[PDB]
Amino acid sequence: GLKAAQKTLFPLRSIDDVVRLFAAELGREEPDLVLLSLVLGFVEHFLAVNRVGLTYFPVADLSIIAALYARFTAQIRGAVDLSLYPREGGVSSRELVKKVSDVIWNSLSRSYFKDRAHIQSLFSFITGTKLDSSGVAFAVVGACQALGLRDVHLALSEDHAWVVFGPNGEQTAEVTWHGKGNEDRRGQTVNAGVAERSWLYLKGSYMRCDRKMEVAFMVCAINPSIDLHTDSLELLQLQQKLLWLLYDLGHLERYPMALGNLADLEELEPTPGRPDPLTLYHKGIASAKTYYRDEHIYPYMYLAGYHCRNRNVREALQAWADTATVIQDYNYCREDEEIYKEFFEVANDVIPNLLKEAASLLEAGSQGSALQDPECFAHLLRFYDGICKWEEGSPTPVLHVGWATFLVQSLGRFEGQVRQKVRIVSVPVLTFQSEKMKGMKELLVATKINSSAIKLQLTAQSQVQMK
Amino acid sequence: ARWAFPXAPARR
Repeated sequence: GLKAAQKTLFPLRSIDDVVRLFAAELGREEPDLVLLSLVLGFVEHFLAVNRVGLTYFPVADLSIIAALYARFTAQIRGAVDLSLYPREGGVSSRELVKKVSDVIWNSLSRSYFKDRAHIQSLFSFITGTKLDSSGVAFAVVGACQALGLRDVHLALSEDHAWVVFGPNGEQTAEVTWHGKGNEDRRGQTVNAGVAERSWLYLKGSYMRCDRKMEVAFMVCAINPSIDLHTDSLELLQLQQKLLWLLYDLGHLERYPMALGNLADLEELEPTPGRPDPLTLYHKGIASAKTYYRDEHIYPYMYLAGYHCRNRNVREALQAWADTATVIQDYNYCREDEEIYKEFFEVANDVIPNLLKEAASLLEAGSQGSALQDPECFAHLLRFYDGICKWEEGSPTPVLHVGWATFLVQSLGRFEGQVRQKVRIVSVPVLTFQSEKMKGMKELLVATKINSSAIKLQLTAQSQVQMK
Repeated sequence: ARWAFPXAPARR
């Protein structure tokens, strides 16, 4: 609008006032994404970007927010002539979606750091003409809503955002960039990415947001970071309270990562009477299993990270093994690098450091250690098996020798008497899906792991050194 | 911290 009913809670003088605004907007047929993103961006600006003069909460005066809102709607409605894009029957056209995307795109500063913090909201778009990659996609959806295009919705994978629109909301359109140095595909469908079974498009099991989930997205996009060492407690509390509002309304039901984020927030500062982080992590996994064919990686990464931070090696290993069991049915494609980096860091930094400490604790007499649990060895094996199976049929390889030394080291953290207890069964018991781990089976139980043979098997390296 | 897609698990 802004409509009169949207204005009554102003001025927003507190976190709870912002929550009241979100509660009011979420009670409407269409929560106003532009209003809410401007409010979030405003409060984030004065709580994380510039806290000079902050004495409690940056009062969001209606005059300020309405002026920002007016700047956005004036820019969108001036630059997008809906008459050039007749809507068949409550359905938007690819050309109209492309136009809105172009309008947002062409509004941005010609040169800026695209990965900066706090450039995710419409406040950044208006006051700084800067948006990050997913912020452009959100702004396109917000602009489309402002234009009355009820069918245009945010589509979210775990690393990318686009829009769905059109008849039955069945059309997809790229509206922003992805990554760095990647070829722009704005205006195109995501069908090639779905067909190639990349993680980036989740084999089609990506989120198709309704407006409430788009509110959830902007809430998940709140960035409390003031600097590398300091988060705004105010923004953490705001994001946490808004996520609980969304949770209670059912709007995180189909948003696995939001449930992980909420679990993380609860671990940092538990809300009395709320589910434990673990319950929330498993709700995120349940959400992925229920709505997304169990084809999401981050629900298990969230869970694994929790167990890792609590130094719970067994459950961390189980969760990472579960992460790999999801990734195994993907093809590793160009633009999947973010999840490659995650698997790489887990295999080659996080697990080694966990097992290193576990080894020291085992030497100090720990009981029930993951290193003496063959099920934990099996988890480690299943983690690598899923990564190896992921690699099979992929257009780009996953493993290389830079993984092999960490594999040998991690395997060696388990004594042979533990490793021998895992029975690798063909099609603690473990079935390998990957041919690489199948060929590695006999090597996994030697008292002294054959490092060179493991390396050859993991990398499919043909030969050893000539001389 | 390195830019994460929103709702990505935390960096470190």
